[PDB]
Amino acid sequence: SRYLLSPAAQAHLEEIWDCTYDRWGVDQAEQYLRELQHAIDRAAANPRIGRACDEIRPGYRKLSAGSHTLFYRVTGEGTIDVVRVLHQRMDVD
Amino acid sequence: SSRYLLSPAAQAHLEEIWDCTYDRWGVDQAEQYLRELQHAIDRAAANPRIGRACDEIRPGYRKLSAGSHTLFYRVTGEGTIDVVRVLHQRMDVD
Amino acid sequence: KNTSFVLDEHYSAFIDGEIAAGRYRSASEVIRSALRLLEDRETQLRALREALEAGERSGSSTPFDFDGFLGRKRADASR
Amino acid sequence: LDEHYSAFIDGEIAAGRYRSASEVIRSALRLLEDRETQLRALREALEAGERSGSSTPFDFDGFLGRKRADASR
Amino acid sequence: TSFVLDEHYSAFIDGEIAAGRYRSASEVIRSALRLLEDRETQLRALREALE
Amino acid sequence: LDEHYSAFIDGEIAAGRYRSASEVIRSALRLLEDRETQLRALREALEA
Repeated sequence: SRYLLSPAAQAHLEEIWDCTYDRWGVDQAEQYLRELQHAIDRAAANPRIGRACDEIRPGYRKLSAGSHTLFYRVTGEGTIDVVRVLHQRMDVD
Repeated sequence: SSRYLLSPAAQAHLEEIWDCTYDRWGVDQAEQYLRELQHAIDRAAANPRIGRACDEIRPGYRKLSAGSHTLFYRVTGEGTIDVVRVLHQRMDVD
Repeated sequence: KNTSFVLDEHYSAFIDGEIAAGRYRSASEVIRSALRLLEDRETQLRALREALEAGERSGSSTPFDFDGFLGRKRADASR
Repeated sequence: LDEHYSAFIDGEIAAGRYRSASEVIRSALRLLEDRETQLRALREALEAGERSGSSTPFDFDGFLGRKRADASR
Repeated sequence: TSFVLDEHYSAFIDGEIAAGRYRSASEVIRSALRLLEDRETQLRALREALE
Repeated sequence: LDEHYSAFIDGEIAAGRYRSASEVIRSALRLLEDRETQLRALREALEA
C-alpha cells in the first residue's frame, strides 16, 4: 500500500538511476528503478516478507531486491519505512 | 525488450517459486514476485552485457542478481540470452 | 593472559563431531576458528549498523512518487 | 611454500590472530575446500540446466495468467 | 569439554562484552559456535547432496 | 599433514584444478590473505 522513504534512500534511488543512465541509457535506468519499486511494493503490502534482523538493529527487516537490499522499519501504522537501500556487497545474510 | 530463451529447468523453477510464494503469501504476492524476476530477465535480454561475466565459474556465462535469486545465462550466436538456471542467492559464490 | 572454559554438553558434542570428521584437531582449534568467524561477522554488522544510523539521521521519511520521479528523470535526460 | 606466504603466516602469528603455522594453513585449506564445494555445486547446477533440454521462448504473461486462473478455481 | 584461550582471544571476548553486544564470555563463545555449527552443517549437507 | 587435508589436496590435484600440493596450499593461503585484507580494510575504514 503506502510506504515512506528516508531522505538517504530517496537520494540513493536518484544516484542508482543516474549511474545506470550513464552506463546503459534511459530505458535501462527506468526499468531497474521499476524493479526496485516492485520489491518496495512487495514489502509494503506484507511487511513480514522481509526477514526480521533485530540482531543488526532492533525493529528492522530486510528484503533482497536483486543487487540491492532494502532495510526497513514498520511505522506507527501498517506502513513500512525504507531507511536504506544498500548494495548487496554489504548484505551479511 | 527483445528475445530470450529459458531452459526447461529454469521454467520449472519459475513455477515452483510461484507455488511456494503463493502458498505462503497469496496470489498477489506470488504474481508480484514473478513480475520482479521478469523485470530482471527483460533487462538482461535488452542488454546481455549488464550481467557480469563469470567464466571463472563456467565459460560463456553471465550472472545477474534478481530479488532473492540470480540469473545465470549464456548468449546465443544471434545475441539472444539463454537463461539456464534461476538460482537462489544462497548458491551464488562471488 | 590464558583463560580456561568449560563447554555445555551440546557444543562439546559438536566439537567431538568436528574432530571426528577430521577437519579440526582440538577443541581450542574449533573455538578459535569460530571466534574469528564471529569477529568477521561483527565487522560486517558494524558496517550495516552505521549505514542504517546514517539513514535515520538523514531526516524524517516521506512518501515517494515513483511515476513522478521517473518522469522527471526521463524528461531531464531529454533536455 | 614460498617466501611471501611464509612472511604472511609469520605476520599472522606475530599479530596474535593465529598461534601456529599449522593453524593458518589448516584455516586457509578449510576456506578453500568450502569455496570449492560451493563452486562445484554451482557448476553442477548449471550443467543440470544445460541437460534439462533445449531452451525455449517463454510467454511470461500466459504463465502468470494460467497460474492465477488455476488457483482461482 | 574444556579449552584454553590465549590473551588475544580473551581480549576479543572482553571487548565484545565491554561493547554491550553480549553479557558474558560464555555468550560470546556460544554465539561463535552457533555461527560455525550453522556454517559447517550447511556445507556438510552440500557435500552430502553433491557426491 | 593430516589425513583429511592430504585427502582434500590429493582430490584437488586429481581433478586437475592444481598440479602440486604446494600449489593447493599457496592457493588456499591466497584466499585467506585476501579475505583477511578485505576485513582489515573494512575494519580500519570504520575506525576512521
